[PDB]
Amino acid sequence: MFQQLSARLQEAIGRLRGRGRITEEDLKATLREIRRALMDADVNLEVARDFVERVREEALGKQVLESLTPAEVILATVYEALKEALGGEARLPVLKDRNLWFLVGLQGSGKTTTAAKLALYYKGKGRRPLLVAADTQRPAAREQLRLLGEKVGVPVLEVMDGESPESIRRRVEEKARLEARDLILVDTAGRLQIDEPLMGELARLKEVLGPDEVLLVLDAMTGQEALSVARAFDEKVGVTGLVLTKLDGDARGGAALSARHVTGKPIYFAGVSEKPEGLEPFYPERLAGRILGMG
Ligand SMILES: Nc1nc2c(ncn2[C@@H]2O[C@H](COP(=O)(O)OP(=O)(O)NP(=O)(O)O)[C@@H](O)[C@H]2O)c(=O)[nH]1
Ligand SMILES: [Ca+2]
Repeated sequence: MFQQLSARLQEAIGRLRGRGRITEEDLKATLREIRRALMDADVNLEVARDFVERVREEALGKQVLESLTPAEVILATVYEALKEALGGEARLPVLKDRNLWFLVGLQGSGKTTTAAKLALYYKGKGRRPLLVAADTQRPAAREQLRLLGEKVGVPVLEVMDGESPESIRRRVEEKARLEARDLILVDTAGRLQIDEPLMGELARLKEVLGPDEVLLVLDAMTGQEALSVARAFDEKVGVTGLVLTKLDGDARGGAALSARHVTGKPIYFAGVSEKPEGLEPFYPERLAGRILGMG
């Protein structure tokens, strides 16, 4: 991911090197190509437009038309714009003595696998997590998490078919108290598409369990479609943060570049592989540099 956009941006900027001062026409042409590169990377249209306008403002604010090294000013301005579009500053969920987080998303988003990856990540951080398979309709879905969780050395509590939210709360609360778990991760039911029934169940489970965080897992490869899912989930359930999976997937990187603008939700973690340790915090600044070939 980002490979296509990265090459287009690096080319647009590099082609200005060693040519002395550039004309306003050169700047406009450059800004247009950047906007086009973003658009072709499935970046939201409004975001792409706002992006080039910000770079334009900041570039002129640095007298790019006067600079003898315009390529450097453009790189510096695009870098800041990329960093901000990607989230600005790295963000992570606030940890308290006791925490209960919800993992929501569609089937195939990597939600379940991410739930297990998240448990391992915080386990290595000194936390004592407890995984909860909350799909009261799909036993096989619950078994998938138990296997994934126990494999990483994390306990997993499976809900029973048709079990009520109140019953789930009780059992989870007990197991957490007995095993002294400080981080409860609830893996909610995942379906191929958004269906009112499931959304209602999620909303209800949220009311009874009262999670302090609701992480929405999204397949970054779905591009802008992911932002549509985010809106639906936020409007019907209420999310606090996002997790973009398959960032290593061969696809455009428009989702990550539009998330902040479109959803207003921070991207906490990123999925970079299938392996259990294929999850790491999302670093806006670091990603911005990688896209511009800064290493
Ligand atoms: N390459 C790669 N694959 C990932 C990543 N995250 C998840 N996957 C893959 O996505 C596939 C689906 O996983 P997942 O969505 O958890 O399972 P599911 O059977 O769709 N159920 P659910 O969607 O409810 O979690 C798996 O093959 C998993 O390895 C990632 O960051 N990178
Ligand atoms: Ca708008």
